[PDB]
Amino acid sequence: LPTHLYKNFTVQELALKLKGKNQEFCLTAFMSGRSLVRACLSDAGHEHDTWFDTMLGFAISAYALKSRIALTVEDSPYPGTPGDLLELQICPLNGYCE
Amino acid sequence: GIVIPPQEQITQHGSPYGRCANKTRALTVAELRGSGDLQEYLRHVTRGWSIFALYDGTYLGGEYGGVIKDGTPGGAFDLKTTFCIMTTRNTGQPATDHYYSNVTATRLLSSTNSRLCAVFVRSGQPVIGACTSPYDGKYWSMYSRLRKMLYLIYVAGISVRVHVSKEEQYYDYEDATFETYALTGISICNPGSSLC
Amino acid sequence: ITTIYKTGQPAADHYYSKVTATRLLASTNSRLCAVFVRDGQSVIGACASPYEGRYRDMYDALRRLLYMIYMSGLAVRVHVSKEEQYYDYEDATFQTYALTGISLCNPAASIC
Amino acid sequence: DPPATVYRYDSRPPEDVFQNGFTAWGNNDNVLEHLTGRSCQVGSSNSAFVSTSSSRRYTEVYLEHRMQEAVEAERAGRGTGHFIGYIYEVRADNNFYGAASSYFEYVDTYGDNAGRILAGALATYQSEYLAHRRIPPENIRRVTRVYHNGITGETTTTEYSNARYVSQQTRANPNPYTSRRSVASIVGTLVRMAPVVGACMARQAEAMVLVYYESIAYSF
Amino acid sequence: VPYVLVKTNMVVTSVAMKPYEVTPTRMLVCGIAAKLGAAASSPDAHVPFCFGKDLKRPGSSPMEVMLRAVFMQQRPLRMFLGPKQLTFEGKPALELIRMVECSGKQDCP
Amino acid sequence: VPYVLVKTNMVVTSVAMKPYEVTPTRMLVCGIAAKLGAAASSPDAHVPFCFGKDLKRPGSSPMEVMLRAVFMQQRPLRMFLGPKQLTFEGKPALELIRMVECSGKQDCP
Amino acid sequence: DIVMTQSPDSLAVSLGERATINCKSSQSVFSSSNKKNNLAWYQQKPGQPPKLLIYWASTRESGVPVRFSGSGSGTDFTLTISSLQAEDVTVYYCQQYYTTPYTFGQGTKLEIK
Amino acid sequence: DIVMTQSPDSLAVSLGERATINCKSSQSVFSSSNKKNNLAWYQQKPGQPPKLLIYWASTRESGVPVRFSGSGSGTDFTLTISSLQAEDVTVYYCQQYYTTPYTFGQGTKLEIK
Amino acid sequence: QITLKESGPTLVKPTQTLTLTCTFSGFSLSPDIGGVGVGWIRQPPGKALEWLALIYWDDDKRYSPSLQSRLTITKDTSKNRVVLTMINMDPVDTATYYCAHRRPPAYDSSDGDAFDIWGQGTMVTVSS
Amino acid sequence: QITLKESGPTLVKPTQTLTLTCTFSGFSLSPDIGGVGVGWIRQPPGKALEWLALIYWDDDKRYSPSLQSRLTITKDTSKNRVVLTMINMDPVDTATYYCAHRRPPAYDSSDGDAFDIWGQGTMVTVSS
Repeated sequence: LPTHLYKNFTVQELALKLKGKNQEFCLTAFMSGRSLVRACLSDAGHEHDTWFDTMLGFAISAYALKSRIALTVEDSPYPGTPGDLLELQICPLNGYCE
Repeated sequence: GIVIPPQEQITQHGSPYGRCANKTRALTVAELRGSGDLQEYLRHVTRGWSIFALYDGTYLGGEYGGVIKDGTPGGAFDLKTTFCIMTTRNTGQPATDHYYSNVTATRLLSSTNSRLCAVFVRSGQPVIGACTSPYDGKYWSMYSRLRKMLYLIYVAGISVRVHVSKEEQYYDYEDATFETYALTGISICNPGSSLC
Repeated sequence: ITTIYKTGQPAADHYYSKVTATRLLASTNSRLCAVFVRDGQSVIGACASPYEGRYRDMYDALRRLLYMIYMSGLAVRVHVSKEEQYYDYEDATFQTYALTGISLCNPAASIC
Repeated sequence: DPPATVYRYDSRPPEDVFQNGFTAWGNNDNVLEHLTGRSCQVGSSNSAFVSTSSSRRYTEVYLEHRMQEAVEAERAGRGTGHFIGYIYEVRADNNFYGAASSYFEYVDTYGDNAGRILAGALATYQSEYLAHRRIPPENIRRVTRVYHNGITGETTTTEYSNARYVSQQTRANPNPYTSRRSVASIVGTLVRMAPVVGACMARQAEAMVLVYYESIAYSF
Repeated sequence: VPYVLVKTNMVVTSVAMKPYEVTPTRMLVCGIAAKLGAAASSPDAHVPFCFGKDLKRPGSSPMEVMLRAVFMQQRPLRMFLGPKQLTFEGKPALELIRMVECSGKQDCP
Repeated sequence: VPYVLVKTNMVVTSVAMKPYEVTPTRMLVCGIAAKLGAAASSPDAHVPFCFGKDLKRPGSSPMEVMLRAVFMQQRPLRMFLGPKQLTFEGKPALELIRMVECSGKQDCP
Repeated sequence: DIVMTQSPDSLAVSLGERATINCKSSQSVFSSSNKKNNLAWYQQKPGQPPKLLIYWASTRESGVPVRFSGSGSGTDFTLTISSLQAEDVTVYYCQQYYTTPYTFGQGTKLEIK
Repeated sequence: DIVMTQSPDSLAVSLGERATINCKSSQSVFSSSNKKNNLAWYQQKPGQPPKLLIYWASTRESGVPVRFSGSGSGTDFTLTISSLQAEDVTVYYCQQYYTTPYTFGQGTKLEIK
Repeated sequence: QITLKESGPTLVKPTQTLTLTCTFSGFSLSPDIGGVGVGWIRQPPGKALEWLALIYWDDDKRYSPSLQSRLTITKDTSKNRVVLTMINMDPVDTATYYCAHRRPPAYDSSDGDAFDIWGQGTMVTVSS
Repeated sequence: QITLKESGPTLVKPTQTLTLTCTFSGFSLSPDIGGVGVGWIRQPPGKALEWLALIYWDDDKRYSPSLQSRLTITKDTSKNRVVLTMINMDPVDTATYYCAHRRPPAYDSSDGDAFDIWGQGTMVTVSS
């Protein structure tokens, strides 16, 4: 399972969508010269769970604060498909993660 | 220039004291004025020397001819009966997703046991309207997510791209130059981006 | 010791105005508390838990206002029911009760 | 009761402030833009009010917050970790006005929709005062220099006395400043996080990230 | 008997929450709103309003989100307050049933 | 001996959230907190903490509201950590069971 | 058991002469919590019940004309009618509400010269 | 419908001075919801499908040499290369996409004297 | 708009018990509404104003030290009526009996405030 | 990489039907994705470019005004192919036929972006 940890990133694009019946919200992270990192989450049996909404609200909080972010992503085998983000971290305000 | 409610969007029985029922709202003068079907129906249902209540005026049916007289918002709600429109239409169209980009959220709407609405504008002029409810509609499970985006895109003044679904058309707003549909998503759009 | 006590006071609506919410306190299966302070001195303590208590079902509404008036030090009139006594804060020069209402005070509305 | 002293933060050395003092960035007399942050933005910094505060503890907590900023920068390896900061005790002559009083006068005279609630909340929380167009060095009386060493983690605080201070009996203005109606499109009160600090006082202290206060005032 | 009153050009100046007397299942989200340009002595400049929040359904109703946002940005809005009056800080307050933001002088005379 | 750890004058600097692998309806809210003014050699200049959250009942726990409030305000805390440990960034982190805001100099030297 | 006392039970008045009615007390009426000293002043026209004029030492009641002012602290207070008319020559009572055996004053009867 | 009236039959150019291809549209290709003119310019290399150059009467798409650039408003549009290279000599087409009887242009070939 | 009521007799014989009732018209003496209390004040003809008893919203009755164990004060909460009865009347108890509504404090709930709104008076003459 | 290859029969006899399919490579025509559309465009060997039909993601099918009577465009999203059939095949034809990709518009979906990516084309021939 190839997963990536991207740190000192900030999110510029944040989209709320409808993937078939289920939901997905995709975010884009931007470093000074590194490549853009796109990732998003989906409701796979989480129709009654609140994990999706909690993580969406956390992504909103990170976006509004314009903070650096540490995001872990699992990548699709097929190029062109944004990966799935598993863990999100807000770095210290007006600061950079370790 | 005003999105006119259809004939089937009208209450079988009126509302007392000007308190239109939940999920319903009072019809304005202009919407009734430019709709022949609504006038024919109200003529067919109104008898005698009776005046009924509208959002921004009075309806004088029966022997009066059926005239619509303008007024002040909420001014004539004291009358016994008020004409109200259910604020949703079931158009019947399938699950297709349409978008309008670069827009900003203004003119919020709210009601009891009904849906929260917002007007998305571009270059100032209104582009679309959209709504979401936790109570009724196919997109009820949509509400607990969308509103958060909406609040942010309202308080931070960000231009987004709005997804609407036309299966349900809403008549919440009064004298709307803009069509209103079920909100489906919000996208912070970088020009020519994939996530848009 | 038990931070929850049934002294047994009757149902009454008490209040304290011109206070600011600082010094929060959280435990795991316990209350969202806040010290209300006026003119540099503490006035009363209030708490809110959605697991235990009579006023449980309003916690989801109170947590979103207190946070507001904690993010910005707005002057408020808090309301309190003295059914229950809370000993959550240690060495407190004031007593803690249950939170049953917050009013963003308006002098024209005779709140603060 | 207007105060007899205000307190300002800066990074400008005492050998520079004692001679030159504090000068305003621009020539705009609008109170609302100053309290929101429009006149203290990147590329539109035109505020005519030099920002001070009537509470020393606010400047102290700002200094300690910046100190932790420097230490956290050390942890990432992206900074040097030392810190040097100056708190100037400035006697409040009849050129300093209250932020909260001026904002409330503005809202009273120009409508409630003319300004946000969070602007006034920030003004009251900051004890901010606005001096007009400059601060003469003869108005500065003392400086406190605070130095943090990253290697040892020991803070040294020293008190230096200005040699050009002239003792006078002066009080800050009981009247507030009357500004014309803001024409710029204010979206929300720009603040700097950690802790909530106005755009002006944070930027006039010295890229810096400014967040709209409302956008994070209510939880998501 | 009080009925629906539509109040125009009004800004929310205070927000509050309290329990409902009849049942613990609901609660009143109340507030104080003031006209634009009205005198301080006028009663339209100190209107108390309330609406219910159902505690059996978790979340924040469409009225709560808009009330919070409009309080934050201090925007004029037309409210359908009435017909019922509920107690609030010792005074009657009209029930809130619909409320839409103001767009200009065409809809908010 | 595993006992409740009292940490004084601590400011939370980073907050993060991750899925609890043990239970599909649990979640971990973790973070990094630091001692105000402590040097990098001090062990308290960087401490990780964690606490679980139930994914069935909607709403934010009392602890989470404060983890958010005293984050963006960076104001000192006294945290009762432990005695168990969770995982965060690979490293073990002390479980958080209680957080109080520092009253002043007397309780937080 | 705070005994309250009002100065002259009979005060000569000319129509416009600034009336000075002072009122003492056995103990303080100053509450630490609200930082106000709990004193009120009441009018009394023939027959009519008492009408509040001043409360919270000086904080005038809504609807009271701006002539009646209060001043003082601790144990000495003064009500001053900066301008007197034909109706304000009545019986005035200084009441305390610090602790709750509630006490009044003897009363001051403003007559004319 | 909207009918193009591409003006020159074919203009003979050398590999010096840049070319000038003019285009017309009957009523209007202007939108009011996007405030964007609706024109596309097409390079027809013989034997291969046409290639897209310009949106909105100005916007060069992607990877297209900066040589080509167009401008226009209302009724008359124009494409202009910056320096005529070898591959330039081909056929060139217009396309309004404002209504949906999509109507292309008659085309203009580019020669070399 | 708060207005009280008097509704009592005017000829109570000695050693009997009188009854004076206030029917208020715009404030609530409810446990769930805070601050509001009702107080009683008499005025012997010529003499000053003394305060008899006060009933609180959460049913904490506060009596005058001197004539304490001769007075009773009760309310009907929902029925907006507060009755005061005092036993063993004496012809030195002649007075104009008002009841006033005590405003809720603006800084606390357990605080003091003046009797801003008063009722009117009965003219209990305790004759013989 | 967007691509659409026009597969079909080259030779056609007069008064017959010609069935052509575009098999896409890099986009879907599902009603989930807005903006997308596939058109059919033919060019006789030595004349201008012509437009035939437009199929959208919402199964909205527009036709040439002067050919709507003899055109039927259909879309198998599941099979990912746009099929055009043409009856009453006359010699005025024998053009080259390319599909295209009607790109999603920049702002709205009730607008039109030009066909960026085309197909190579296919040779039809009407002769006896």
